[PDB]
Amino acid sequence: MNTVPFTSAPIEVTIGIDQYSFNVKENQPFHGIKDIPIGHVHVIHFQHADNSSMRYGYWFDCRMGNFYIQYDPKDGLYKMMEERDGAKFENIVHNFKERQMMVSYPKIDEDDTWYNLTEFVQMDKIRKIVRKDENQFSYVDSSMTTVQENELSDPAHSLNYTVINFKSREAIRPGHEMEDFLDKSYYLNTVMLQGIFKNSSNYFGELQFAFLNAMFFGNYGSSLQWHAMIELICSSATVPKHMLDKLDEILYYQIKTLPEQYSDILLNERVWNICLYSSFQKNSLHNTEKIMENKYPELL
Amino acid sequence: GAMNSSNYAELFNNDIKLFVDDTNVYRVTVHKTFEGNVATKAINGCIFTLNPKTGHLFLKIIHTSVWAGQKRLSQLAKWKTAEEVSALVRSLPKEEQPKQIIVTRKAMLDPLEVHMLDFPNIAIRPTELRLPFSAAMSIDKLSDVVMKATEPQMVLFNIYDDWLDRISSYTAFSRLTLLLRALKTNEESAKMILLSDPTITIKSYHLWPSFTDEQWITIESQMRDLILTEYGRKYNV
Repeated sequence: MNTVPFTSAPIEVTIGIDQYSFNVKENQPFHGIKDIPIGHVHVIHFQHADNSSMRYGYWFDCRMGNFYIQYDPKDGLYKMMEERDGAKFENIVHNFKERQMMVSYPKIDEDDTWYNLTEFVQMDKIRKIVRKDENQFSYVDSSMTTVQENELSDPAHSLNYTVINFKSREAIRPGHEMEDFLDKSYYLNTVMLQGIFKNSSNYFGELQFAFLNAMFFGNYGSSLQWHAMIELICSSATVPKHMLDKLDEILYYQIKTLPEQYSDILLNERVWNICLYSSFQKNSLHNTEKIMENKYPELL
Repeated sequence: GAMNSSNYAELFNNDIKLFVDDTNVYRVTVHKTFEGNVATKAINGCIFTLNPKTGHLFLKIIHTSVWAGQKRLSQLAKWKTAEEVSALVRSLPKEEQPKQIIVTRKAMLDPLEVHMLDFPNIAIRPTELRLPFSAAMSIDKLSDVVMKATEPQMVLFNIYDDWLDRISSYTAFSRLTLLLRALKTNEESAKMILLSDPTITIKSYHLWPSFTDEQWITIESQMRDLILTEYGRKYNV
């Protein structure tokens, strides 16, 4: 079980760790999060009590280094840092644990929610979407734009999601205009899966990462990417059966986890009605259709 | 964006533009079968592609053979239209290519956008104008070439005859839309107005009769009267 210690908590803040969250008071004796499950990526995220603008956070894997949080009073945020001295890090963690100044990652044994949301998400794929090669962890916030949003303004601070555009030369073979526009199978299977992603696991990883940035940061460009990657599969007549079955599992857990009160800002009416009721795959997403009809029948 | 009453003079500026109307591409008669089911029979159609500044009409005849063994014909007709407009643009020299294509029906926007991806600087626009170009097949010489076609054919016309020798493009387009609106509303009455005086003929190289400036004023008044008469008959007003 790995640990992310905190130097201190000088400003009042809501701290997220994956799907969990904890309120910390100004100068509360808080020194971090222990018992973080090894085997998954994690996200540690923040929303300041005195300024709910910028949600921000860090994606990390405790297998890739020893990470801690320290508030920077100049830049006014909680920063993730890596501690390269192993024995120093172990001794800091041991002290804070002995003084019981850490919250425990509150995982229920029966509860596979975080695995279900991150099954295909790899830290190496996150670090290619979020480019800052000097750190092993990745900063994301509410305001970061995508390469696609930027095309339609600082490229070093962008989310490098794969660009999906249904009315683009990449999506439409000259001579197959009607075919490729009404049936996106070419674009999904040849361009995206065989060409860019190499396999469905990488495609699902990016879809899962987009959803999580949309949900945890209210990152609008990430929500656009999540819906575009769903629509691209649902709008293809030819999809491997294993991919349709896996997509239904992926979306079921995403809809299950979404806060009920954020459905209005996080779900695109057009895409979901098209995907569940009109598309080639309208009958392929039985679990997702059932949770959407029971949880969000207004949207539909 | 959308072409409307506000930006009407834009149609007659020096930026090349075409109207595309797909109404008459897929044309059928509906009939009973022997077993008492209903079937369609396609007839030849046409794409109406018009330069409103110059009157140049690119009439692409759609021969019934293009529907043979195809499904979802009303959908396919939009994509075939877009395919043929794209082919016409590629056929024109660079300096003759349009800067804008205005579709009369919003269902043509996606098909035409996707066929024109190779031309990102040609704007594809809808219009809020209700244009009567469906009535093109009320112009006897256009109907005749469409019906006689035995294969796909492009036929070029000037839909303004020689009117631009005497009037502006704005006025010629206004006359054209008035004539087509009258032909759409009451074809028989409109044709009677146009052919009533035998001494006024249609030149071999024209679509419309050879009216003097004073006769065109009378004809235009009679067409307005027909349209108002028909509106009163329709609404009991």
